[PDB]
Amino acid sequence: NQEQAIASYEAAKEELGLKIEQIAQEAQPIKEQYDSTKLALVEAQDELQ
Amino acid sequence: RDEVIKKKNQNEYYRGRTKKLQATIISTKEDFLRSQEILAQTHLPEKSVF
Amino acid sequence: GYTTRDCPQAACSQVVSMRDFVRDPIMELRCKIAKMKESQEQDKRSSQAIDVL
Amino acid sequence: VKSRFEKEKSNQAEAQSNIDQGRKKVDALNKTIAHLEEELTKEMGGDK
Repeated sequence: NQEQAIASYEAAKEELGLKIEQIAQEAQPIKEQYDSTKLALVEAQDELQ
Repeated sequence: RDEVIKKKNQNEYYRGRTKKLQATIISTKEDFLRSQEILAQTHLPEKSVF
Repeated sequence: GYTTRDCPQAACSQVVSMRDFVRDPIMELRCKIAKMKESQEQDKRSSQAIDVL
Repeated sequence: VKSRFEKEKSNQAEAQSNIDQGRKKVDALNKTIAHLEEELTKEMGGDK
């Protein structure tokens, strides 16, 4: 019974690994868009000053 | 500030895990009440079968 | 529903408009502090129930 | 999104530590069932 429990735990672990891989390959566009919109308007404030 | 808010989120997740542990100990108390029927060796093995 | 409506409470017969109201952060601060204290006391009660069981 | 990523990686590391603890448990149980098989061979169970 502990063997089937640890097997279900390994299944949950690989599911969570696939999930974190998905959210890592999905969050990179958000992060790059954020930093691009940040740097593009900081220079705007600089040229405004 | 990001660190402290993420650690507060982690503490909330730990509180949720504590609630899950509370549910599990409730289930184990139910199992204790179930074994209270036949737990203390109610079916004693035969003495002189050998 | 009415262009000039007084406050529901008494002791103030003057009418109060939208521009008369101001955002006082102390009130919401106190309400959220009370909510945090309630959540903390609930967590404490749950932990005590964990200990006694 | 970074809080989601952090909580996901933290519960992933928690699952990994649980898998390590489970490996410890299964090797301890392998040892104890080897001891029980020795006891059975001494008591003439599967042997007979």
